Amino acid sequence: KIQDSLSSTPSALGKLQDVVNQNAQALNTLVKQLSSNFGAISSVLNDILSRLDPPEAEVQIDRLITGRLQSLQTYVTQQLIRAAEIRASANLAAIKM
Amino acid sequence: ETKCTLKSFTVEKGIYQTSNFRVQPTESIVRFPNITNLCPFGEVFNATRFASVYAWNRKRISNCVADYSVLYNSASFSTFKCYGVSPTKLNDLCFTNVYADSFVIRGDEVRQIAPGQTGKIADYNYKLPDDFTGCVIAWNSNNLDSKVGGNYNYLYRLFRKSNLKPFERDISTEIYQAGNTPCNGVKGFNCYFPLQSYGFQPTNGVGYQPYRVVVLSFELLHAPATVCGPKKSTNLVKNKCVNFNFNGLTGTGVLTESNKKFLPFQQFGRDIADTTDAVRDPQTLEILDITPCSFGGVSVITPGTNTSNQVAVLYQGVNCTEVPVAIHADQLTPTWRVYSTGSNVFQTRAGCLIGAEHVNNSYECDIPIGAGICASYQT
Amino acid sequence: VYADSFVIRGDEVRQIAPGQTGKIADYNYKLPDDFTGCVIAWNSNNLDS
Amino acid sequence: QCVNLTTRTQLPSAYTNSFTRGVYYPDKVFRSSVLHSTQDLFLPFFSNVTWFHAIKRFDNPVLPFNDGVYFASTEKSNIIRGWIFGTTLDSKTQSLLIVNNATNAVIKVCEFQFCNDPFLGEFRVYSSANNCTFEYVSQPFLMDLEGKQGNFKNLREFVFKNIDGYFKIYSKHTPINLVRDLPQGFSALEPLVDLPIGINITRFQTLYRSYAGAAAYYVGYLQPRTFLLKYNENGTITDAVDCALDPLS
Amino acid sequence: QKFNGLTVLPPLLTDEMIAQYTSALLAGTIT
Ligand SMILES: *[C@@H]1O[C@H](CO)[C@@H](O[C@@H]2O[C@H](CO)[C@@H](O[C@H]3O[C@H](CO)[C@@H](O)[C@H](O)[C@@H]3O)[C@H](O)[C@H]2NC(C)=O)[C@H](O)[C@H]1NC(C)=O
Ligand SMILES: *[C@@H]1O[C@H](CO)[C@@H](O[C@@H]2O[C@H](CO)[C@@H](O[C@H]3O[C@H](CO)[C@@H](O)[C@H](O)[C@@H]3O)[C@H](O)[C@H]2NC(C)=O)[C@H](O)[C@H]1NC(C)=O
Ligand SMILES: *[C@@H]1O[C@H](CO)[C@@H](O[C@@H]2O[C@H](CO)[C@@H](O[C@H]3O[C@H](CO)[C@@H](O)[C@H](O)[C@@H]3O)[C@H](O)[C@H]2NC(C)=O)[C@H](O)[C@H]1NC(C)=O
Ligand SMILES: *[C@@H]1O[C@H](CO)[C@@H](O[C@@H]2O[C@H](CO)[C@@H](O)[C@H](O)[C@H]2NC(C)=O)[C@H](O)[C@H]1NC(C)=O
Ligand SMILES: *[C@@H]1O[C@H](CO)[C@@H](O[C@@H]2O[C@H](CO)[C@@H](O)[C@H](O)[C@H]2NC(C)=O)[C@H](O)[C@H]1NC(C)=O
Ligand SMILES: *[C@@H]1O[C@H](CO)[C@@H](O[C@@H]2O[C@H](CO)[C@@H](O)[C@H](O)[C@H]2NC(C)=O)[C@H](O)[C@H]1NC(C)=O
Ligand SMILES: *[C@@H]1O[C@H](CO)[C@@H](O)[C@H](O)[C@H]1NC(C)=O
Ligand SMILES: *[C@@H]1O[C@H](CO)[C@@H](O)[C@H](O)[C@H]1NC(C)=O
Ligand SMILES: *[C@@H]1O[C@H](CO)[C@@H](O)[C@H](O)[C@H]1NC(C)=O
Ligand SMILES: *[C@@H]1O[C@H](CO)[C@@H](O)[C@H](O)[C@H]1NC(C)=O
Ligand SMILES: *[C@@H]1O[C@H](CO)[C@@H](O)[C@H](O)[C@H]1NC(C)=O
Repeated sequence: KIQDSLSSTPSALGKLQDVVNQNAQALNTLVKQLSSNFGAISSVLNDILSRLDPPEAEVQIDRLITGRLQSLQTYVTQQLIRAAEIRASANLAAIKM
Repeated sequence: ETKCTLKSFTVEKGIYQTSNFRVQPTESIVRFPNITNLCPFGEVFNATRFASVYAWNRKRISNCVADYSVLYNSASFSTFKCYGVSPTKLNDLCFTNVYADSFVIRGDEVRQIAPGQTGKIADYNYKLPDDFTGCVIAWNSNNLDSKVGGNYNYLYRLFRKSNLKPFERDISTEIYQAGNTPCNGVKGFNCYFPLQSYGFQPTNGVGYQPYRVVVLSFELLHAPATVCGPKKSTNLVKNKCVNFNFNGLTGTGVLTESNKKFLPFQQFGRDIADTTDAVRDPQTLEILDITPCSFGGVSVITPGTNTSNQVAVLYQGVNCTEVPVAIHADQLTPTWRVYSTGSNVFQTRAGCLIGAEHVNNSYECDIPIGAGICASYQT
Repeated sequence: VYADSFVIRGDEVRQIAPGQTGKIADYNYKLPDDFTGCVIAWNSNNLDS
Repeated sequence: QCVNLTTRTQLPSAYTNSFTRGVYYPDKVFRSSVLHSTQDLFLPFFSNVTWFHAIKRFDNPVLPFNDGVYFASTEKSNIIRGWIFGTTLDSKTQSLLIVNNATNAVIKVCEFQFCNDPFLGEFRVYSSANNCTFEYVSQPFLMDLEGKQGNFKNLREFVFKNIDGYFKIYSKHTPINLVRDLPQGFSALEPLVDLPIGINITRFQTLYRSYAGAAAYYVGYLQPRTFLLKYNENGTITDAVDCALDPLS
Repeated sequence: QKFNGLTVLPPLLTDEMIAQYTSALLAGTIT
């Protein structure tokens, strides 16, 4: 009966499917974040480098640097919290075993 | 590398990550459209007579080659302020469409020409858009357009019911009802003609003098651009990651025969990260894809420093058929390369381990590497 | 304290600032990208004309 | 030349539903296998689009461009010939002209004195072309589609936008076989040309060059909204869903 | 993802070895 039940419905393994999906979604948003202007005139560094003279080019880069650095910090903090809950579940699993 | 990363003079046994490894490009490739005729910028800058500021003329320039150096190096221009553009990279960068807006104003209203300011001509007959990109060029032309009796062919629009749209041009001469009562005819009490005439004479001082202005309204790189400077094109090579240049698209990566079908109005193919992923040659109508050539991290496996100073090297995620191509002829981010001597090489799912000897005896995992392989310092 | 003295045109005074572009700036006198210090300028036509 | 005929010939103005029409290629970018979303002026689906039919004799009515106009054409033997653009239409202000005459399409923007009842057979559209700022000629746009002999009717969707002094045109050809109504399905538009008009236009009228044929159009009012576009793996639009029609959308 | 510097790493314990653990555990239990 257990083999039949596991072979029938997919709503049982949501616990592991969510572990996969949250990571995929977070990293996907991290990639998407490279397309925003963050207040600049272009989202492509090559363009900001090709255009403008050396002084202003760097100034626009700074706006980009600040925004992307903020995005990285947000992603890292969320990963730290997620890892703690994964380890809490791992300790529970070890005790049950 | 490990000691410098740890910022200490002793290194404990284990695996340590260091600076990432990335293959440098070898040669430069530039591909501009091979049109040759020069753009008649002289026909706009040295044009006989411009139209009035209320009826500024617009000319389209395309299918030609420009030169902005001769414009930036000319000392005649009094003000040259650019928006998201620089004359230094103008004989290089390309242009979707080049439109020359030509008109004449008073010297005091020169500041109003820039986007975002206001005034009697700025809000009435010429406003630039909020996100305007381009560059405006202005200079006095009193000795060219002033007459002793007064120049009266130049007029501006003084009254309108509501402010105009960007680049809007109003030619109507409807009489403005400044008073509350309606009026008609040529003129009436508190019914002014919308245009006001100037009085340019040689005796006027600075600020009130006429300033000949010419403006460009180009847009960039979001369309199949057609016009740019005299930068000469070279040949293209394949399967080697180089810093290519297609119509001002600076970049670096290995280019390979693609299979996507751009529509005739489409020139670029963009990925999730809003970066270019495929390119069409501006000289032949084939389509190619761009991939960043191989890169990855480097980890250094060492035992106790007091025990020995011999080390190994591992590249995460790098198939080491490339590292023979990673010969120290071109530039490489890691300077040290003597370890690629060979026959001390082994491949893992985690990358290629170089400088260590493969055996069959199994043991407890001393230093974890990945995919079940573990290294250990042993006799 | 190092005193660099020279004479230029009125319109090319703008080029004296670091990071500027022009004939004088590109060919004979550019200040460093991170220049510290400052320039002193004044018209001297009635002294050198 | 002008002859002023009769009246507006009753009021055949009715209503019909625009199931899944009113979208063009937003930008000159090739994308594949991505559900991209764009926030700009587009026609919403199921929009209560004004209906007309050239059921005889008929005239061309004057309609606005508040936030611009989507236009569609259900045509046979290419009765469609262009459109009339303007704000005052009385030569006091600049109004734009498009006519696809026998040789080719020509576009001309001047202070035209549009006739009260413009019709073709004859180029009786304006009496005066006093002050001009633009004039363009090309090859004709009457690209008849595949199949030939009109086995399926021709759908030639159109969008005309006036943003910050730029006049943009998009186009598409597709055959249709639905007798009276909007063919059920999806489509988009290829951008054709940007026109530098920079003139304030409020109201439009149509041409209908005149000759045993009938044809009808829709009027869609373009509106600034958000729409989700389902690109396939080839780079052509295969489906679309409104962001602001119903809660499910 | 990998093109922008986002790299994934392989786990130390492969699935075959994890299967060896679980088989050994249940065999030891049942015997
Ligand atoms: C483009 O043309 C439009 C049509 O002329 C124009 O709209 C018109 O604007 C005027 C002045 O703003 C209005 O005149 C009325 O204005 C107020 C209402 O705001 C009334 O109280 C006054 O008595 C006066 O009659 C017109 O009513 C209005 N017409 C329409 C059809 O909207 C636009 O302003 C023009 N666009 C630009 C940028 O100028
Ligand atoms: C369709 O509309 C077209 C424009 O509205 C119109 O183009 C007209 O073509 C004629 C002949 O080519 C031009 O007449 C001039 O042609 C040459 C041009 O260099 C001159 O040498 C001649 O002396 C003569 O002046 C018209 O100028 C041109 N129209 C405009 C506005 O410029 C087509 O003829 C129209 N087709 C039909 C069938 O009506
Ligand atoms: C994207 O465009 C592709 C090319 O236009 C198109 O591929 C084409 O697909 C059809 C049918 O899917 C193929 O026709 C043949 O398909 C099979 C063989 O796979 C045969 O059994 C059929 O009888 C028929 O002969 C075309 O050969 C194929 N052409 C190419 C160049 O791939 C895709 O279908 C398009 N995809 C979408 C989602 O629009
Ligand atoms: C590392 O790269 C080499 C070559 O770059 C791969 O060898 C290829 O293997 C496939 C399948 O066995 C063959 O079809 C190819 O012909 C081989 N390449 C060459 C040049 O002969 C090797 O598989 C790669 N390693 C991994 C783990 O994928
Ligand atoms: C366009 O239609 C109008 C109808 O409003 C015609 O205007 C009349 O023209 C006659 C001359 O034939 C005058 O005597 C009338 O006074 C006009 N009526 C108005 C209200 O002005 C006009 O003739 C038609 N156009 C042409 C070219 O005939
Ligand atoms: C619009 O057209 C009218 C009609 O020709 C132009 O008015 C003429 O302008 C010239 C040159 O200034 C004068 O010599 C004529 O006397 C004017 N005609 C009349 C009846 O007064 C007008 O200049 C044109 N406007 C533009 C902006 O081109
Ligand atoms: C205009 O003419 C002068 C000399 O007649 C020339 O130096 C200048 O380069 C010309 N303008 C342009 C844009 O070439
Ligand atoms: C570039 O040159 C080649 C051969 O020299 C030619 O076939 C091609 O048409 C040229 N490009 C354009 C845009 O004309
Ligand atoms: C390394 O060896 C030296 C003797 O050569 C010893 O003094 C030192 O304590 C050792 N380091 C550690 C961490 O044990
Ligand atoms: C390990 O044993 C295999 C035999 O299955 C042999 O082919 C291989 O060469 C051995 N490893 C080494 C390092 O010799
Ligand atoms: C469209 O509007 C007409 C009247 O303007 C109305 O009779 C009809 O029911 C409406 N249809 C829809 C689908 O809104």
